[PDB]
Amino acid sequence: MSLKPRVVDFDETWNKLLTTIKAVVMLEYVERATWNDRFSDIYALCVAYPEPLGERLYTETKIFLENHVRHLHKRVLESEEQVLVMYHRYWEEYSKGADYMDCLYRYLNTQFIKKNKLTEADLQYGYGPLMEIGELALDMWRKLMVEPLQAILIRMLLREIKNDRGGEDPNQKVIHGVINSF
Amino acid sequence: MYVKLISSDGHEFIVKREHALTSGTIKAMLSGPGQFANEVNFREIPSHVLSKVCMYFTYKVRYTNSSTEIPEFPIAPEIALELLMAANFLDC
Amino acid sequence: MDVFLMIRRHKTTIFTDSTVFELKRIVEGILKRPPDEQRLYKDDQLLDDGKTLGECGFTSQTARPQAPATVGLAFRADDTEPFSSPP
Amino acid sequence: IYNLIHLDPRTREGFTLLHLAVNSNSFPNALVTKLLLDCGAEVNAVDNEGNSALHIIVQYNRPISDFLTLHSIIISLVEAGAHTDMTNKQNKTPLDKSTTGVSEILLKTQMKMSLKCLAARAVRANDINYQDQIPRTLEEFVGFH
Repeated sequence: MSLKPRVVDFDETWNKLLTTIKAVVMLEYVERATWNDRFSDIYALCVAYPEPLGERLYTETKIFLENHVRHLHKRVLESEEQVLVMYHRYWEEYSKGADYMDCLYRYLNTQFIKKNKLTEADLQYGYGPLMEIGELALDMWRKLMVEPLQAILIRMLLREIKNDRGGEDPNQKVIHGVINSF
Repeated sequence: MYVKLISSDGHEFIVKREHALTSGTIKAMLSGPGQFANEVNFREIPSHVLSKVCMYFTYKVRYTNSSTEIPEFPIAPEIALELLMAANFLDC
Repeated sequence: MDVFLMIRRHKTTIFTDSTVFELKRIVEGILKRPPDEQRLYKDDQLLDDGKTLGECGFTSQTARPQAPATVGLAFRADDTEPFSSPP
Repeated sequence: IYNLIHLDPRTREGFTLLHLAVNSNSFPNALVTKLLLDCGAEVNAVDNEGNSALHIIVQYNRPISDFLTLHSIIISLVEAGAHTDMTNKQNKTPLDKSTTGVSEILLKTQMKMSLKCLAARAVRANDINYQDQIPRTLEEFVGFH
C-alpha cells in the first residue's frame, strides 16, 4: 500500500534528487524508469508524520538554482568578442530547463504554495514573497545575467543593426532570439 | 492511441489515451524526457484500487452533458479510504 | 453503444465498448495475434462465431460501466488470479 | 473599501458583509455583489448555522421576481470559487434545501463531479475512524464534504 504518512530523512532523499535535478536544467538523458519513480518521493516529503518538510525543500532548491545561474555568469563575462552566440546557446537550453522541471514540482505548486501567497486583489490597489517553482527560475535570469550585463548586449546590437543598414549579412536567428528573450 | 498502466502488485491494465488524460499527474508523467519512445510504472498502488480508478473514467466520459438522470457509483465501505488517498495522488 | 466488458486474460485486462469475429479482430489489433490462434472460453463454454453478442447471451441492461462483465479469452495456447484480497 | 474588508465586521449571528448583501433585510443587487467579490472577500464563509452564500439565495421564494437577476449572483458565486456540497449544522445540501423547483434546475447546469467528492461521502455516512490515518490536509476536507 505504502501511501500512508511515514517518517523520512531529508539527507537521503535530497542527496538522490540532486543528481536527476541537475541533468534536467541542461539537456541530457535520464532513464524512463527514474523519471516515473521520483514522482513518489516529492510526495512523501510533503506528508511526514513528525512535521512537514516542504519549506526546507523550497529554501534548498532556491540555493541550488543560484549557483547554476552564477557560474554561467562567470563563463560568459569572460567570453571575448563573441558574447552574442554564447548568450544564445545557454538561453535556449535554460528556457527548456524550466518547464521540464515545473512538472516535477506540481504538488508543491498546487497544495503548499498558492495557499499562502498573495492574491491578485492584494497585488492591485496596494495594501495586501512566495512564488511558484518554474517561474522562480525566470527571476534569477533577470537579476544576475542581463542586468549586470546590459551594456555590451545593447552596444554590440545597435552597431550590427547599423552595419546591416549599411550593407551586411547578419544571422537573423541569432539576433531574433536575443531580442525575443526580453 | 493506447497507454499501459503497471501496478505495484504486477497486474497490467490498458485503456485508451483520451480516456486517461482526466488526471493531471498522468499527463505530467507523459510530458518531458518521459515521452517513452507507453507504459507508466506506479510504485505504491495496489490492484483493487487501480481497477476502480480505471472504471471511473468511462463512467465520467459517457454520462456527461446528458439529460438522462445519472445513476450512483457503487463504492464498498471496506476500501473507501484507499480511493481517497489515491485520488489525492492522481488528482482525479 | 450498449455494451462495456473487459477482455480479461492471464496477467492482463483490455477495456473496449457485432459478432465475435470483430472482437477477435480487435484483440488482434491490440495484442498482434492471429485471428484463428485466439478464440473465446466465455463462461466455461466456447462461444460460436457469426452470431452477434446479443444472441450469445449478454444483455445491455445488465452490462453497464459500473459493473462490466468478464469475458475469458485465454486461448493464446496454440490456436485454441483474483485481483487482490482487501486488508 | 478593501481597508474595511481586510478586517471582519461580522455582526449578529456571524453574518458577513456578503451574507447581508445577498438576503432580504438589498435582497439581490447584481453590481454590489460583483464589486464586493472583486474587492476580495471569502467566497466560503461559515455562520452560526454554517450556511454559505448559496445556502441563503436558494430559499429566495420569488422566482418570478428577478428571474433575470437570480441568474447573476449564482454564476458570480460559482466562478472565482464555490463549494456546492457543504453540509451545515445538520445533514443538508444546497440542492436539498432548495424550496423552489426553479432553483433546483438552475443549479444543475454548473457543477462537476470528481472521485474525491464521491469517496468523501461514504466515509462519513458509513462512520469509521477517519482520524489520524490520513494526511493532515485531507482531514479538514473530509469534514464539510
